[PDB]
Parts: sequence; structure tokens; C-alpha cells
Amino acid sequence: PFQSTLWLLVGLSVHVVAVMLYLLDRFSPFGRFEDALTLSSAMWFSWRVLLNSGLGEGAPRSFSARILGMVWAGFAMIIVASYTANLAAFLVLRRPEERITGINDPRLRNPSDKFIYATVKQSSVDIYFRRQVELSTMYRHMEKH
Amino acid sequence: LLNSGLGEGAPRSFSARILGMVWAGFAMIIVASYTANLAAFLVLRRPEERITGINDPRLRNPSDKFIYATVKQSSVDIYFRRQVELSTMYRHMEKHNYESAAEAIQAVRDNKLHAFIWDSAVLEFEASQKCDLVTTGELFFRSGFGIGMRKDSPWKQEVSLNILKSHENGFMEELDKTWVRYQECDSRSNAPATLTFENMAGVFMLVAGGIVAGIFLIFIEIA
Amino acid sequence: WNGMIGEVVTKRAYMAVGSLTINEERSEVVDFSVPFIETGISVMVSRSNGTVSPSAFLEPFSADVWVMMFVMLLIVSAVAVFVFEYFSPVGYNGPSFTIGKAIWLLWGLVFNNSLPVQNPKGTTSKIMVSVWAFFAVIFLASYTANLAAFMIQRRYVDQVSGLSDKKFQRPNDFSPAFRFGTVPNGSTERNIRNNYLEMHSYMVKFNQRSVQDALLSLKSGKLDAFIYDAAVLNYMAGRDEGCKLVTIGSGKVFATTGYGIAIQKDSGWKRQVDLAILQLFGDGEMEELEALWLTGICHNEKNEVMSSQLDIDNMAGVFYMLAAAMALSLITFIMEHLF
Amino acid sequence: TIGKAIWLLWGLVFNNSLPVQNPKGTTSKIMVSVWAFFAVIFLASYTA
Amino acid sequence: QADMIVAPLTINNERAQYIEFSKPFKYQGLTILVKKEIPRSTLDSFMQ
Amino acid sequence: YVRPTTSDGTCREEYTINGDPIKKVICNGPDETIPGRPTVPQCCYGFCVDLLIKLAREMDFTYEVHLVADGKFGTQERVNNSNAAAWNGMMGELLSG
Ligand SMILES: N[C@@H](CCC(=O)O)C(=O)O
Repeated sequence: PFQSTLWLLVGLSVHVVAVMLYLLDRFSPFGRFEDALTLSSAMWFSWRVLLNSGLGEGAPRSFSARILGMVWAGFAMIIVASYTANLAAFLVLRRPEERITGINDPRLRNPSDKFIYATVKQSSVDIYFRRQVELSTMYRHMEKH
Repeated sequence: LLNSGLGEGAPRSFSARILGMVWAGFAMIIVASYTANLAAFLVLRRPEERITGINDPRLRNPSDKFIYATVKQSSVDIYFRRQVELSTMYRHMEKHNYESAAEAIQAVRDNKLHAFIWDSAVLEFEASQKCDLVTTGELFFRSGFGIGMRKDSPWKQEVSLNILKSHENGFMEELDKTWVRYQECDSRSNAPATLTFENMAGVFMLVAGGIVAGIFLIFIEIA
Repeated sequence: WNGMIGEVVTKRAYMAVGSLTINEERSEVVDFSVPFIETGISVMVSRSNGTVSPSAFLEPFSADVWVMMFVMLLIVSAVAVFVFEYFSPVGYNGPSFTIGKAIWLLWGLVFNNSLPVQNPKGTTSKIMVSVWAFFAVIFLASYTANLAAFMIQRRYVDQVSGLSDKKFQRPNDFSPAFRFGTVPNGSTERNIRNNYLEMHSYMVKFNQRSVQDALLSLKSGKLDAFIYDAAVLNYMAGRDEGCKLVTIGSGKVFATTGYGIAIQKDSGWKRQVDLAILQLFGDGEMEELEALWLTGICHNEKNEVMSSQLDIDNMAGVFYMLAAAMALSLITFIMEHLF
Repeated sequence: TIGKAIWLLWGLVFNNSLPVQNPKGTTSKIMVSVWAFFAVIFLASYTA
Repeated sequence: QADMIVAPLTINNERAQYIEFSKPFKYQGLTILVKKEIPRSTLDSFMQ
Repeated sequence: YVRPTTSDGTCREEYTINGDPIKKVICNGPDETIPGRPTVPQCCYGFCVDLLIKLAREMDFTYEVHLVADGKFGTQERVNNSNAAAWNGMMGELLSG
């Protein structure tokens, strides 16, 4: 139901929070080795709050990462609860988008060449359609083919 | 059960592991059944005590405990007199009727009458003004409201041209635009989230009761 | 004047029927009488002006769940901090350290665990964590059930309270293409021409021919809007193959008129003929002929429209709120760096 | 690691429940994250 | 003392058989719907 | 239900899905595969067959079931066949011979 650009925006927000956790606290410039420390730890925090994981080694002390983690967890609850609501709305699958009517279908009285209502030729239905007088304009259309 | 988090260890024994697994599964079953009953309560089945459509079968059958009192001495009597189809109900609906419009509209809202037979002209205005009634979708037995003049009056053509030009420029759109106020409700199940705060407060008072109960608990602790 | 109405002038047609809406031209060149059915000018597509559906995430809040949640956070934080967190007479930084961790603990319990942070020592605080977690799972169940139940409700393009909007004056407003027109040589061309000169001058470049070509144009995607008679729109939209497009509202159209007849000179029956129409309403033939000839296929109370999910425009708005909180955290970082 | 692994996965399926602990390798954290995503998806499809 | 009525009166053969009438300006039908009631609880303390 | 006779003997003996023996009768009928209409001896069984057996055992009499071929509409004389008269030979369908 949603394009891949929406999930790309969700990941883009993960990058914004990831670079935001590094922009807040002061550390040193690091493009020298392969694996970092505060970058991988901040990514583990973003994936920890977003996908609801759990390790146990401490807690963020700064209030900036506290409010950012609160609104980020709220966004996670919004996307998982809204996605759950889209799943329930997908399983509602409520839409008979079809039907006959009941005791008398209005499409039977209206002639149509694209939806022929063929019946058994030479049987009791011809006698029932012959002894009647109400639906007489349809006997000529349903009589052939 | 209540989904809480501390962090000091984990059950090493496999018996408490399986018991905790089936216990967490039972918790998921009771919370999923509670949420399922909440969603089942939201929608509601309700889809009952509704109307029929263009012709209610209850109007053809006479009823003594549910009198369909309409307006007495009006156009509805002429419509029920010039007809021939529904002739077995004119005798029942002919008696016990009110000759006033305000008495009928006030009676159907002040708990007096069961129903009423009247056009939607006044029904849409009183419903869109008092915010107490609601109209349906279909409009069975359509009628027209015109202006009648004398046969020897030559001004009927001029007034007729004034009506045509009044409907061609857009003056009727201004009259109906400034005399029909679109007020809020349209169906019996269109906005199920207009309350919420009361449904949450009904549990919030129990949370306060748990706070007072907590004061009793710390009163036991200090003892 | 020419056409079929000229047959009334040439004394070759005493009476004629068909799609003849009562107005000043027909009542000016010849006579008229009372129409038997009503109609008018209407738009084939619904009244939406191409507007995007609003967000449905902040709707259940209505600036109430956040405010009441903040008040409950204040009273729960205060009463929760003046019982076991403040046991020894300390300074101002004492209770503040327990408040800063308490609000993050409660925030962690509301948004489904998220971060375990830590845990105190008193059992009463553990019971309070259990009760707050119960209110958290109850509020979460009512939030998912209320959001889902609100999503099942009608959230499609709602009708607006504006008939003559921006498309009836200036053509250069909307950047994407939006074609609209009607069939030339008719009452709608003269009515719109005499009422909206800009819509006519911008409408003559988009003309139709028949009804099947307009249905093929609206089905493929060539034509956007289509304005024509109300009856042709009720039969055309009624005899649909998929019941996709729907008229404006459910029967509320402008310019009320009707199909009548035209006679030459008022000298024969005429008046009694009108009484004949008054006999129809006295025989119930309008319901049988209305449900026999005026009926269609898509007559299953067209009031709700549901499908798949539109432009995450709602999640884009929530992302905009996240950007606002990001700017607030940036200004907070500036105020923290200034000190 | 199996006895604690099955209890950790069981904890992730039934919505956190117990955090228990977490190792050090990043691949285990990514796999735990994917298992938590599939866990909340299975929970959403179960409630729906 | 009457020359022209501005009240939206109905048009029937019994009334129009002795007088001339003009075309109607608004075609409306008759309805039988009164009012609807939605059952709900204001307090809502679960366990119902 | 018309079923052809297996091999060169009598009907195929079988049972139902609830533990009850099914009875079959002898019935001569044509075949739709061959363009002609030969006398094909088959076995009939069904609701009307069991009803015919019940009505045949509740009253002391013998019967003989036969299959009817084509012509199930009363035979309406409407096609112009040589400009002559006609006579009722069906409609009710009970008196052939
Ligand atoms: N009745 C109109 C055609 C239908 C319409 O108004 O669009 C005419 O004869 O010109």
C-alpha cells in the first residue's frame, strides 16, 4: 500500500538520529579506521529504540538524547500501531463489491447483449415464461441463444 | 504477565523456562482477546433498529401500540385521499392525529408520539437547526411545490420569467447556501473517537484508587 | 434558431419530447408546460478539487491526549517522587536527579519497554511500575483499537462546501494538468457561456462528441472532470462496470430543472395534459418506471469509499512534527551551550 | 548459548517480557533486531 | 383577500383542476425517519 | 442416476459412505455418443428410483421403468409444417401408449 520511498524516509530519519547523537556530545573526527565506537553505539541505540530491542549496560544521561529517544519511541509506536491498523484494515476486506439483489434482480428486466442470461431451452422455464404476462418484453431476448 | 522490566538475571532452570513461555503465551492470549473484544466493541453490530427504504412494511400492517400519528387536516390527507393503493390504512391513520405542526414536532421529541408522516422539508430544517433529529437518504413519493395564480392573471408569465432568471443567475444558490447550515452528525456510526477522554478517565479514577491503595501499602510498610 | 425546435415553428410537430430542460430560450421561442422529471447540471466526478486526504494519526488526540498525558505525568511524577525517592533532607539537586530518571522510566514504560534503564529497591515502586505498565498496555490496546476502528471508518476524499472554486475563474492555479469539458451545442454551453466567460473560453478547447467517448476518456485517464446533465450522469454512473466513479454527493445538484414538452399554439388540451402528469403521481407509475428504466447497476447505497492506503502524507506530517522536535532540541542545545 | 538463546527469542516474540541480556557481536544485534521486527509483525497479524 | 400564495403547497389534480399553477422550484419527497439512538457507556470501567 | 452395466452381467454392487446398501434397477436408455439411438441396457439409481421402490413395495403390484429421450417441452405446434391441421400429442405427456 505504501511506496518504498516511505521506508527510505524512515531509514533517512534513522540516519538523522544517528548523526544527531554524534552531533550532540563532543568526540573526535574519525575517518581513519574501519569500525568506530560512538557511531556503532549510536546506531545500536537507534535500532534499540526503533525496533524495540533491549541490552543492559546503562542509560543515556543527557536530556537531549532523552527527549530525542522519547519522540523517537513515540514515532516507533506510531508507525507500528498505524501499520497494525493498516493490517486490520487489510483483513477487514469488507467489500461485497458484488451481489444479485434478492427476490428480483433489476438487471433481468433491462436487456443487455454483453451479459446474456441463457437458460435451458425447451423445458418448464419456457412454459413459466409463456404463461406469464408481467415480464413479457424479456421473453424475446431470452428466447434465442 | 503485566510486561515489566528490571534486569538482574534470568531463570536458569528449564521448568521455569517452559512455565514462563506458556505464561507469556497466555498473557498474549488474554491481551489479544481483550484487544479483540475492544475492537469488536468499537464497531458494534448495532446495524439494528434501522428503517427499510422507500416503503416500510410496518406501515401496511395496523398497530395499536405504535400509532403513526401524522398532521391532521393538511396535504397529507389529500395525498392519502387521492390514492387507491394504500387504502387499508387510511381508516387507521385517519383517527388520533394532531392538527398542529409544532405539537407534532414537539411531541415526537418530548416522548409522546411513536412516529410521524411528513415531508423532509421541515424535517431537514428542524433537524439542521435543533440538532436533535436526522434525515434519511432516499426520498420516496416525490412531490413538487409551485406557485398558483388566477387563470385571468397575465402576470404569471412575467413572474415565471423572474423565477427562471432567478434560477439561472445563481440567486437560489445564495438562498439555499445562506439558509441551509451543514451541522455535524450524518450517521449513527461515523465518528467513534469523539469521546475517548471519558473512557480513559473511567480507568484514571481506578488508577487514583490504586494510588490511595498504594498509600495504604506504604502505611503497612512503615508499620 | 434552428434544430428540432424549428419543427415547432414550421408547423410540422404539434408536440415533442426528449431532453428539454425548462429555461428562458425554450420558453422564449415557443411555449412550455410542466416537466415530469427533474434534472440539472452536475459534475461526473465527486466534489474534491483534487485535495489530499488529511492525516488520521493526530485526529484521535485532538490536543487532549498529549495535554492530559502531560498533566498525569506531572501529578504522577510529583506524588511518585514524594513518597520513597525523597527520604533524607537534601538540597535542590536531590529530587531533580530522581525526577530526570523517573520521567525517562515512565516514558520507557509507556512506549512498550523500549529501554529497561534500571530498577530501584523498594517493592512499592515495583508495584507502581506494575500498575503504570497496566495503564500502559490498556492505553496501548485502546490506542491500537481506536486507531484501527477509526481507520475502518470513512476516510476517503470528503466533499467540500464550495461549488464555484478556483477552477471557475483562473485556469492557471494548479500546476498538474486537469482537463474538463462538455458536449458542444447544448444548453450547458450557453448557460456556462452566459455565466462564466473564462470557463467557456478555456472549455471550448476540450470538447466531447458522445457518451461512450467520455466514458473511455474517464476510464483510461485522458479526461479528469466531466460536467453534463444530472440524468445522463445518473444513468451513466449507474450503469458502470466497476462502480468506481460517483457523482457529487448523493443527489445534491445545482440549477434545478426538468424534462418537459413543447407545443405549437395553446388551443387544444394542454391543461388536461398537465393533469395527465398529475395522474401519474396518483397511480404510482413513477416508482415502477423509476425502478425499471431510470435504474442502473451501482445502487448499493453509495456512501462509503474504501481501498488501499494513500500517500503516506500522514506519516510525512508526523515526520514534520519530528523535525519540529528536532529544531526544538537544537534550540535547547544552543541554550545548553550558552550556559 | 542455546538455553539462553531460546529464552531470549521467546522473550522477543512475546513482546520484550524479560530483557535477560545481550552479547557483544553486532551481527547478533542485527539478527535480534530482525527477529524483533518479525515478532511484532507476527503479533500485529495475530491480533488482527 | 388572496391573490398569490408564497407558501410551498403541494400540486394535485383536485387543487389544479380549478386553478392554474406554475412549475415547481424544488422537488422533495416524504420521509418517515424520526431519530436514532447510539448505545454507549460514558464511564467505561471495563469488566462489562 | 444412469450408469452403464459393467462387463456383461448385472449392475455394480457397492455401498454408501454411511454404511447402507444401495439398490439399482434395470433401465433401457439410448446413448449420446453414438449419433443413433440404440437400446442401451443400463442401471438406474437415485432418489426417484428409491421412491419408486418404496411405492412398489407399499402396494402389491409390478412396474417397469423406462427412460424417455428428447422432447421435454409439451411440443408446441408453432413451426409452419405444410399448411395443415394438427392434434395434441404431448403437453401433459402421459398418454403416448
Ligand atoms: N438537454 C440538453 C443536453 C443535456 C445537458 O444539458 O447536458 C440539450 O438538449 O441541449
